[PDB]
Amino acid sequence: KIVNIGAVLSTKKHEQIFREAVNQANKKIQLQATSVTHRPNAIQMALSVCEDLISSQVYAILVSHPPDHLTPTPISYTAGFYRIPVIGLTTRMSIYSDKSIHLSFLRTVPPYSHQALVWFEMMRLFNWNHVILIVSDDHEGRAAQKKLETLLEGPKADKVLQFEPGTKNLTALLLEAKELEARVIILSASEDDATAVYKSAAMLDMTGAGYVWLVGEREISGSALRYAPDGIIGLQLINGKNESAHISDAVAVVAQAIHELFEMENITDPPRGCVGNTNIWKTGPLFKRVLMSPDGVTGRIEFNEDGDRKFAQYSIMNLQNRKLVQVGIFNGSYIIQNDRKIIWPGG
Amino acid sequence: SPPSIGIAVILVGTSDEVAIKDAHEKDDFHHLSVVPRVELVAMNETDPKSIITRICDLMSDRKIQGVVFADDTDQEAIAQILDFISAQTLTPILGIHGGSSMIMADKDESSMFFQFGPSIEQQASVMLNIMEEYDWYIFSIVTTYFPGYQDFVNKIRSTIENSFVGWELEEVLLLDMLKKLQSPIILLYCTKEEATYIFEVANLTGYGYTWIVPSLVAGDTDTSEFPTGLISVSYDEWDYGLPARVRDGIAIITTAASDMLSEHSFIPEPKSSCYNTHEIYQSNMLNRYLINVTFEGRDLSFSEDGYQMHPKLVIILLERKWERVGKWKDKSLQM
Repeated sequence: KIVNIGAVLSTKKHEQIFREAVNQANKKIQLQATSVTHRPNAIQMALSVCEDLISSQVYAILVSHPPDHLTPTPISYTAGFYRIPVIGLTTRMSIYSDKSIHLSFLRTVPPYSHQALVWFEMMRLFNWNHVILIVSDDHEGRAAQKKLETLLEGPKADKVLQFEPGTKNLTALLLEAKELEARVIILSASEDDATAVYKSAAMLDMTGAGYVWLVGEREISGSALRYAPDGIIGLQLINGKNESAHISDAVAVVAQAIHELFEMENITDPPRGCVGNTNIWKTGPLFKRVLMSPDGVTGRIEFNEDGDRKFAQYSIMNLQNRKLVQVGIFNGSYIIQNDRKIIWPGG
Repeated sequence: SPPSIGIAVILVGTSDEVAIKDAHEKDDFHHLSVVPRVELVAMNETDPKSIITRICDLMSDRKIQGVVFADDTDQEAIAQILDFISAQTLTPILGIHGGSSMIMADKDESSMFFQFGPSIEQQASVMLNIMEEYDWYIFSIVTTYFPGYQDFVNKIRSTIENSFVGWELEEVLLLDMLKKLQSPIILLYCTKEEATYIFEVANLTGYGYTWIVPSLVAGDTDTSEFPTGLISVSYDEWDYGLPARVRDGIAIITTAASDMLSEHSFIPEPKSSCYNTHEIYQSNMLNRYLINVTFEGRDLSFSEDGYQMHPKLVIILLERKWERVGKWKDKSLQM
């Protein structure tokens, strides 16, 4: 039987790698590749998954978010009607960890919320037992709050202050950080949100000596880096935005998992098109259970209970003289510092 | 005088289209600043492409101001799709039956999708009110990692933390898919697939202990491991037929549009199509009117997250045999 594996990738250069990865993966079943680019209008993307992917009887769809405005939701929802497993490769927003909405989603990347797992260790590495946690009243920010809170719970150290996304003037919040005797500050915002905090903090003298700014990847990215304060510590997912390596790895994953699934018995054929197939792929949930349950280009490939990637390292970054330096690397459990010395805000 | 707005009432295998037509076509929405022009569409194909290519085609031919969706399935993926549709066309959709009403917490910021149904916190409140009636102040909770899990536990522990009466929460368990503990009243919270495996122990049950789960466990009440005497919270799917809900959804869209025009002297321009996009402020204004619609005295407001503020909830007992034993209106239990 021909088992086709679908993909929604960035451009033709990447769909090339995917069909080449399927090619170098066929070494009873033959695997064939069916791939498309994203459609900038997401309704038509939902119909393109029906007419170009599920119309080919797909066993799993992989989806790359390109370097904004294109989300995997149109593919997750459509394929999520049946439960054809969808393997994201790039997007890290924690909305995709909620299994009660995204019903057959795995991703070879950790969500942004999981970066709290590093700051925990920073605290345990610097004896920071009292933090002020500044986050956007957003699903992603509170995702960071929730996981930082639970791994702190062994939340007195956690003093949270919320701001509504799109708030330009944040003098009130940071003024309250001053009233709370703020020293170490963790922030979880979007790029243009983090920018707002950054400017508000450099105008009441909240970035100088005595302050520690601990921060994830989005806050040290794009627009936010330009105005990010001198001495801030950020994060950076290794092999994160490398779409190729994730295509190659996830193709290896679905290959091994296709073998393991055909080793089982009573595996039905996926639906052939959307119009007419109102019923669910019977052997879908089992196949994803196989996918969630090796070694690869990006690292130790393994998923947690939601299908999110486990065992991922972060480039630990410090902004020295308005330039990002790697002061260390997060093993995946322990956190290791390299030769370079760390500089705090002020010095 | 009152302008007409186009509401699509889409019925997916939802007989009978006659009883639904006749019920609303006598509601005189004059005495409103806006009156509805309803166009039903009966469909048999319930897949993402068919639903999408129905909504979009209806938008491009007629001027569609609101969509009312009723379903005959237990497929939650319906709701997400329509909430995904809602947001990308900024046109209101109300999921009033079936999978369109399977409550979807945590959905799109841009969404205008609202469901006839309750939140996890609301039915938890109904549970603890059942106990307050018959004085079961000693209970447990047993939960899986399935989402909304903590929100449920959170709601229980909160309503009794902020109280003076002597609530005694015994043990709070979090299964994986295994320990023994003895409480007379429990609160099970999980999926109906995982519930049967959990219910498979000491068919713990069957002697002097009652068990109480919500709509998440009762599921399709018209469909071995389940205890006899199980008490559940569920939406009123007995004395509130599809005609009554189609008509209520119509009333909500029509009243929202009317209140907006009687205050702002205009209602939103219907959406050109799905393919085109270019030519947000109008959508959010109507959203504000949509979630605060008072009709027939009856308060039909919505939460900003997409569920009703006051759903018609019923307390059911488990022969076959789920049977209503109580009703919940506002904050009271008539059992």
